[PDB]
Amino acid sequence: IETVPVKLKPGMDGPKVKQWPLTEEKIKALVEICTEMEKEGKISKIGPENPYNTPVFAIKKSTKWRKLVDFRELNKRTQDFWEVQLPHPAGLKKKKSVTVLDVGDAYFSVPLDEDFRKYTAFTIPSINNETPGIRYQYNVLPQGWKGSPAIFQSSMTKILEPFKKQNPDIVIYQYMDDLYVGSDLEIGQHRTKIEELRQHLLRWGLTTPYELHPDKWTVQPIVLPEKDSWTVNDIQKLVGKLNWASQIYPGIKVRQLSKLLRGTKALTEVIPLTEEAELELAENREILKEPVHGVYYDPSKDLIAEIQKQGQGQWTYQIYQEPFKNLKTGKYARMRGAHTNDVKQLTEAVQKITTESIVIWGKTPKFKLPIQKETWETWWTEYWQATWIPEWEFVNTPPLVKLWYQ
Amino acid sequence: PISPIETVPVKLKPGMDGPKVKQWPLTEEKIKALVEICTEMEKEGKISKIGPENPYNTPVFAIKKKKWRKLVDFRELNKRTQDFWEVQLGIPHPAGLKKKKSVTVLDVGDAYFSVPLDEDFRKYTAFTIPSINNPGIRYQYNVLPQGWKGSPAIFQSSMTKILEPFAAQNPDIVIYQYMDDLYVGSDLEIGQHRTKIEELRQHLLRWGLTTPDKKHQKEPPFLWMGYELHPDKWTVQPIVLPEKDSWTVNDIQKLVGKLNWASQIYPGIKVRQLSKLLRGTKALTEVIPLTEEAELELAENREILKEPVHGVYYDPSKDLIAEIQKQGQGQWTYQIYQEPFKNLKTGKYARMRGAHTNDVKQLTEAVQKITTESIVIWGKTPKFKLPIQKETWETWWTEYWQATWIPEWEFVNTPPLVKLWYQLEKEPIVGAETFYVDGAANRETKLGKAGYVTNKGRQKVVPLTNTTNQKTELQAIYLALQDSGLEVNIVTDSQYALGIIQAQPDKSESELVNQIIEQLIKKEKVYLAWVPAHKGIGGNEQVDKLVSAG
Ligand SMILES: CN(C)C(=O)CCOc1ccccc1Oc1cccn2cc(C#N)cc12
Ligand SMILES: [Mg+2]
Repeated sequence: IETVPVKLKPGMDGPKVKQWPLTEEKIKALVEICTEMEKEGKISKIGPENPYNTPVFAIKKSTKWRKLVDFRELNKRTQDFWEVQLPHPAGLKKKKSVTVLDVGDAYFSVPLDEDFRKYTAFTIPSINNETPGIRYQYNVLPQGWKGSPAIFQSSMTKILEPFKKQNPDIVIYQYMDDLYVGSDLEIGQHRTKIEELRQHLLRWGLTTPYELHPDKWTVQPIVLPEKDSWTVNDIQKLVGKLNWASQIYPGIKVRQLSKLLRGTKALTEVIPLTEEAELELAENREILKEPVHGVYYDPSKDLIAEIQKQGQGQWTYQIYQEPFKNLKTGKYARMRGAHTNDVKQLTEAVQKITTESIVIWGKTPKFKLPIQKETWETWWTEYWQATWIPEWEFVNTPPLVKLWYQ
Repeated sequence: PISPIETVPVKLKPGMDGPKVKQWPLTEEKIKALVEICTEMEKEGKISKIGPENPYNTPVFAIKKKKWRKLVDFRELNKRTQDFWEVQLGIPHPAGLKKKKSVTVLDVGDAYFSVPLDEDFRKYTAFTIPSINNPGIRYQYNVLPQGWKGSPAIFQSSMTKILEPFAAQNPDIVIYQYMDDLYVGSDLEIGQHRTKIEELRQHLLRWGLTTPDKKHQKEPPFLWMGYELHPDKWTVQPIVLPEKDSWTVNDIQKLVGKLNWASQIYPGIKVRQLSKLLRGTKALTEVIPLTEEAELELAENREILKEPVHGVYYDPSKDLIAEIQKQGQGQWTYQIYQEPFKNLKTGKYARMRGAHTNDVKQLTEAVQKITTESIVIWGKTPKFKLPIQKETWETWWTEYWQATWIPEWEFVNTPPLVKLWYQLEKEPIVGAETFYVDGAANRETKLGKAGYVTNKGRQKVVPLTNTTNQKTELQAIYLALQDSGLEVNIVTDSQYALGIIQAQPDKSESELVNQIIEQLIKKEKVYLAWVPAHKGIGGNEQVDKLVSAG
């Protein structure tokens, strides 16, 4: 009932991001949604003297439409003041079970500082420039603004303090609109304690509409092929891959293996693995089991995720902050189902990686995505269920990172 | 008239004060025009005489480019006032308009003077008519001044609010708003459509906005933002391509401009060889000699512009369809239509976005551009009729390392068909000669050699002048292709050259890679393999010792 003064970082003007053209379906859903939000007083219509703008999209998260606002820019221009404005538990990655709750509707009770409201302005585009958009700004704490959990924290600690006293071994982490609740309980007990908390929140006026298992994640080790008859080409590939790996694990050796190729030989020639080359390859399989050494997480530095299309629904990914110092690696799979496509799977992978990243370190990684920029901006909202949006950019996958990470 | 609309509050940029640009001295004939205009404008309430304590000024001038007009120089005040929600930059596209039985075109005359300006901001509009002696007269504005940073937005918003009542009582009457124009359309009987125009005309006159009197005035065909709009069809205004002996950078720019413009309804327009000229450009003065390819292109454009073409308007019940046709050197063309020969619009796609590409990649990119365009114009994505078979595209998008969203489409069999002119092998070839290739160049003397060493025992080295390690690495592959049977394994150490070939290009900026492409088509099976350099694998170790050593 009383607002909290909010500042931009000093000497910094609000956002002027461009609204993306939307389909008539998505516009009609935004107008319906925004008409109701205007009746409930959460947003109001603004005049030409407000020059700011934040993009809006319509996603599905269900068969009713949600409205997702891209506060990525307003978050750069303020939330870091809210990243330092008045915390991440490292045990949440260790919990056997983790459940994600959407608590973003609690935000629509707290008024927003009337002097900051101009920065939340957004536009519902018209088709073909018939009209200028319908323009609104926010009166309440908007979802996706990183200052919303920052301001609501005090109320949310208050609501959760009962539950934390009772279940002292359960981990509760909040990131934006989500609570991450982790326990070591049996699955069935876990789902019960989740319902207990869900009911607790609903009892105090917190409308809440995902189960993860970080005890199964790891940093995927490199696997070398196991063949029955080797060709010159198989050894060349094997030697090439082990050569790449030796920038990472240092004790890998290739002398005895490339000795097998001495002289100019046809690529299809079958070479038998001598006893020495087998020992070198066996010793090299063993050094790939142990992990990397000096790969530590620097909280100040940015996390970067790289993704490789592998064929047949497989997608590999790496999270690192400095090249070759991989904090996590993994591979994703889609059950296809003759309704799958490259963009559905890329969009699903980005969300998995981002969730996984949030649990471990509490921040989203900046993605290098293997897709044409203009294709992403058109179709990403068709499978985006998450309420957050990571930073991203577009790249051309190198020719050998596909197979070495395969 | 003036208006009882509420005013938009307006601030200057924080920490800035009002403008104080002194008045340039004026010839007494112009001071006569200003005094009479200002007393008329004062008598209508649009401006007010002000006291002596107003510290701010803004220069004023008179002219009549052979009635008089007053013009004010708000450049300094514009710098000092806040930013506004940017006025409509884009314009509607003719192809996006829904067909209607009748369309009226209303000019709101003197529109900005018809809207009040925020009170506390009025002191910063003060201007001075010069006295003969020095004591000049001081006026300030009470309406939106013409030329101030905030007029187009505030008038735009005032107009939106003024319309809102009339629009709610008339859910039949479509009103596009664009600058100080209103375009009114309906499917009423022309008798009562003229009634509703008459209502709207007065509704605005009560809010103080005058509208054309002599009938509704402006009559078809409509000269609107470089278009021609008829009751049933639209087309662009007539293009004139200059005939010149020499061309400057500025002349070619104005020429791709006009050509780009015509390509939305004139199918077949090509502009790529012409914009290759501007690749360097530099000064708009620099004279850029044309190219045999640029000349052929310009010739072909004048040929297409010789006949007249038109587009039709939009019916939201009919489907939305696009076809794409190949045009040659990576140039493509498309039509979007609802009825099979009545085109809503056309357009071109000729971008490489890289040194080398191939047909399927380019077609997919064309389908992208159309999709982004249909969403902007009709709010939907079209059905695609395309000259490519599912096997061609399915193979391409599956082997492609980049993710891609192929729409639903039907094959239309209308050659030139889009095809993969070659596919490398995924497994090495048996009984085929294995060529170990390598190249080298000296990074200072720029001399070079490409060579190979095969397993049948063949060795060759070709000498090379004015090249780089990357160019020789490709010549090396090119050499192995030239000298091999119809099936060949090539093993390289070049990550650069591996990357370019594995991409399976079929057109290129460089003629070397165009040469390599011609080789690859003529071969039957080709497998390309990579090994790390300077690791003495065997085969590679001997080409390095042969070429790279010398
Ligand atoms: C002749 N024509 C365009 C049709 O028949 C299609 C129906 O378009 C309209 C529908 C409603 C309101 C106005 C319509 O016209 C315009 C729409 C957009 C821009 N404009 C600029 C002018 C001028 N000068 C007219 C229009
Ligand atoms: Mg070499």
